[PDB]
Amino acid sequence: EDMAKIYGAVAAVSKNVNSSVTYEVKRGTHELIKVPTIPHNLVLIQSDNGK
Amino acid sequence: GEIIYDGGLSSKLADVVDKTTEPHNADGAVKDGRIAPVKLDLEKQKLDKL
Repeated sequence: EDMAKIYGAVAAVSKNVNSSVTYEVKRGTHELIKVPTIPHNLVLIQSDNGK
Repeated sequence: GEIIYDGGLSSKLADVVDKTTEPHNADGAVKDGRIAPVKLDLEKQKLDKL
């Protein structure tokens, strides 16, 4: 029983080893939008007689 | 005549999952005794606790 407790403690510290890290690479990314209409700014001014 | 071979159960070499899976270690015939991968919330576009 004493040996079982000693072997258990040793195995516990052997299992305390890291494997990897996982994360997300999202900094710098932004969401795009869509503009449906071209913003022209033209008006036509004509005289009453059309001259 | 008598039917000797009419097909049967077909063994498949591979099981291809159709769903995106989170990173993981071995859990089948091989069991990874190391700590599972640590998940870190590293890249934040807005400050949270700073």
